[PDB]
Amino acid sequence: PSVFIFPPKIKDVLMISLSPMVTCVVVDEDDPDVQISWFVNNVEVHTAQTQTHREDYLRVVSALPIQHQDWMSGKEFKCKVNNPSPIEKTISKPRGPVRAPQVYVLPPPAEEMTKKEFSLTCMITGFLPAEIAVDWTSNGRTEQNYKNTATVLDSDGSYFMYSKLRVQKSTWERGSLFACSVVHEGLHNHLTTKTISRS
Amino acid sequence: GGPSVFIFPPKIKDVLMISLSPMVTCVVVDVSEDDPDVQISWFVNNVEVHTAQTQTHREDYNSTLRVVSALPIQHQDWMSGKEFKCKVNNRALPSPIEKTISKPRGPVRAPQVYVLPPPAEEMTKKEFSLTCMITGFLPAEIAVDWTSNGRTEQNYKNTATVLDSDGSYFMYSKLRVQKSTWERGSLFACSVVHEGLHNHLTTKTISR
Ligand SMILES: *[C@@H]1O[C@H](CO[C@H]2O[C@@H](C)[C@@H](O)[C@@H](O)[C@@H]2O)[C@@H](O[C@@H]2O[C@H](CO)[C@@H](O[C@@H]3O[C@H](CO[C@H]4O[C@H](CO)[C@@H](O)[C@H](O)[C@@H]4O[C@@H]4O[C@H](CO)[C@@H](O[C@@H]5O[C@H](CO)[C@H](O)[C@H](O)[C@H]5O)[C@H](O)[C@H]4NC(C)=O)[C@@H](O)[C@H](O[C@H]4O[C@H](CO)[C@@H](O)[C@H](O)[C@@H]4O)[C@@H]3O)[C@H](O)[C@H]2NC(C)=O)[C@H](O)[C@H]1NC(C)=O
Repeated sequence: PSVFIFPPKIKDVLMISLSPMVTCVVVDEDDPDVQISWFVNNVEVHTAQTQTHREDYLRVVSALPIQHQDWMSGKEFKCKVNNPSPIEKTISKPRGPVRAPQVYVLPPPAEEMTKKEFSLTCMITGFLPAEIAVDWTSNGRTEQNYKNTATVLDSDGSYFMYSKLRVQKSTWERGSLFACSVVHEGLHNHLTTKTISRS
Repeated sequence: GGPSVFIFPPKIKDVLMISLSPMVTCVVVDVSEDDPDVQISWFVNNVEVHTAQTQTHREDYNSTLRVVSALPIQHQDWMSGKEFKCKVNNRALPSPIEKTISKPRGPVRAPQVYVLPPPAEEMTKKEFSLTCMITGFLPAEIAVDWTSNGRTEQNYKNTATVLDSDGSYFMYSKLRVQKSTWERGSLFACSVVHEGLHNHLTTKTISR
């Protein structure tokens, strides 16, 4: 077989209310006896959840809940898998500079406020490292009809991205406050928002 | 461990703008110094064509040769879904390697394009960002660039395209503008080339 190790979501590690996880997905019915051991800076940990997946097209999935600060301070996380000789797989957050994002919600054209539904754009600029989470709300309630671009390497070595939220011309005209909510390690309490409305 | 072959499409800009020269390219990598003679043959809907420019390059990173064959093509032979095949011959190969490419069959839909002024809150800076917002297009291939007074600008960055919830694609391009340029009233244009657009082109301008 061959294994792939994935990082926690950056929003989960920066938000103490959330549950970050390191995930080990191992590729390759014959035998379903495969043990997955886990290590943080080479000390074995026994708290992972593993559930099995027989694929018809196997892959087993083991998720290690992690301490937020272990990821942030750069520890690695390793998964050793068993079922030849066993496969190792490591992962960590590398060290480097931090620059806070600048966040801007852009007013939409008028010709768009005409349509039954139109897009609000949030522009996020000047940040390092590139990992970032961007989502939206409406009157403080979680909103989901948005899409983010991938981050792009800008000329000064920082990153930028945009987020686009779809809105109902009816919800806008009733005075709903829309906000772009951005989570990044360079921000106060790891979060910042920008608001726009009809108003 | 012997030669391998990659085929590449024309730039979308070069097939959509009749004045430019699109090409289909076949690249052979890991050609040995001991067997440098590579014959590439080219077929358009399985009829052989003989006009490809084929040259060899020495690749110093790892002591290999690279053979690049660029077939110039008709803009409409790409747009109408003709198949372009390269066939590569070399004495290190048991039998020829063949690669085929074509413009895939699928939907067409023009992008909505808006250029947006800088954020109110960026106007305390030495430089500002203009945003070209490009929405609702199929297929995903697109070219986007900028100009100031017809000079091409180079200080812009495009995001990759993103699959939207309706199945179309969107993208943004951000241009950096010096405060003084913006203030003296220079005209900034976002130009977008897509097969959906009447005359394959739209250009949106902004200033003030
Ligand atoms: C010996 O060394 C060779 C040097 O390699 C470099 O590799 C790095 C690791 C560094 O060490 C660097 O210093 C080295 O110089 C090495 O050759 C490479 O080997 C690879 C094969 O193992 C091969 O990988 C494939 O690349 C495909 C993409 O290729 C393009 O993108 C790269 C940049 O990412 C670029 O470097 C290449 O030259 C290709 O660039 C494109 O070229 C086309 C054709 O010219 C351009 O299109 C034309 O453009 C003109 C004008 O310029 C007109 O527009 C015309 O009409 C067009 O036709 C195009 O613009 C250009 N793109 C870019 C971005 O520049 C991948 O597609 C491919 O992956 C596919 O397939 C694999 C497997 O089949 C799958 O795994 C993938 O999922 C995917 O489906 C794969 O990655 C490299 O391209 C090749 N590089 C070069 C320079 O030749 C060699 O292997 C080494 N050998 C040994 C034994 O070690």
